[PDB]
Amino acid sequence: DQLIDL
Amino acid sequence: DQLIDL
Amino acid sequence: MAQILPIRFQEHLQLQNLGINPANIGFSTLTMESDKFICIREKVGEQAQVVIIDMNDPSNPIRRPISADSAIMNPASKVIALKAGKTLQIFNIEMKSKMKAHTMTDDVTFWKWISLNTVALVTDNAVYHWSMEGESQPVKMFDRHSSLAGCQIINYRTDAKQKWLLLTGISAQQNRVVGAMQLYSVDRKVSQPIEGHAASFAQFKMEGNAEESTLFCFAVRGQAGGKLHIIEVGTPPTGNQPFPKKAVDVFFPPEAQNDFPVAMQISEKHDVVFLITKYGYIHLYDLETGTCIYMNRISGETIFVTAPHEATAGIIGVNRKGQVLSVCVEEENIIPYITNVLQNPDLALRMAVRNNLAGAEEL
Repeated sequence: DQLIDL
Repeated sequence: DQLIDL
Repeated sequence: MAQILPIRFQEHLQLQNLGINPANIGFSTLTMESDKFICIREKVGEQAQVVIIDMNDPSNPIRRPISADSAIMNPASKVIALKAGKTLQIFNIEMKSKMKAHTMTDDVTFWKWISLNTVALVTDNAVYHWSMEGESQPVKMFDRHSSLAGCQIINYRTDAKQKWLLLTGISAQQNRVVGAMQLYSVDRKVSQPIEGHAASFAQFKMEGNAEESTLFCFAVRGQAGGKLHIIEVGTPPTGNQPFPKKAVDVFFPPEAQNDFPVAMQISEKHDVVFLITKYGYIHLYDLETGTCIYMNRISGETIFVTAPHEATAGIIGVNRKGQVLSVCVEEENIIPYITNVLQNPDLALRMAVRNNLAGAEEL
């Protein structure tokens, strides 16, 4: 993944 | 076969 | 005198007054894809029927025989999608005409209109989009991530450009309702599993940026408590500053240990997020900062379906009793509320100018 980094 | 009768 | 409220409630309808049986007011039998229609599946005699309530003419519902396991009205037109396991059919009601039909390989377990002209289909194994244009057939978007296996699918939504797709399911784990989301990037063809209960995309143009940012907003009650996240998806449009990611608390009172978020709608007129919880709380957050503007308990009743309320850029929902209720920003009150009750003149002034609202002439 790593679409977004929360 | 119709899923609704109009 | 009664405190000014930053939101306005409005009851539109009581479905029981149209002779809808409460047994059929629930997530599996009542759909509200937009604020224009409500469809209810009911069995009267041995004959299965759908009841179609036109929200512009709600006292004159139409009832028609069906043999479908699910019925969802187009968001804008009197066009209905019906299905029975693998069999999908689309009818134009006023034309009494079957527009389109398709038989899937696998049962469609959840579906929703994601635009004026596209239906999303969820199977046990994948997600498809089906355009109503021409002779289009369903196109597979992505395979389902193993973290949603065994979940009840509760939602599917996209950003405006249909480049970011979000599937949401729930299940019981360690005696709590755990949300599992799958975020998918069309451009990258990659998924990311995220723990979350309710979400929405939004377009937001930051001051100083030539282009809108695409934001992903989701709320979750995790093991460690409630959180709301607002984050830019994808590389900023060239020219733009990136939107700084926000993570804020989502409060649950001690007597609501089992509550969790169930619905989210974002007003792009006011740049606010509406969040509704399972057991009937409403929260309002600023989209830009995540600041919590307002929380209140509507009631004890579960609101199980919502849609954007177009007239007020608010949220409209149905609860198990069959009350159709909307919540929107109270345009004359919100700015003084923020200044006087929240004691947040900073936020008040920003929202006043950002969204062209009155009240920040004083603080």
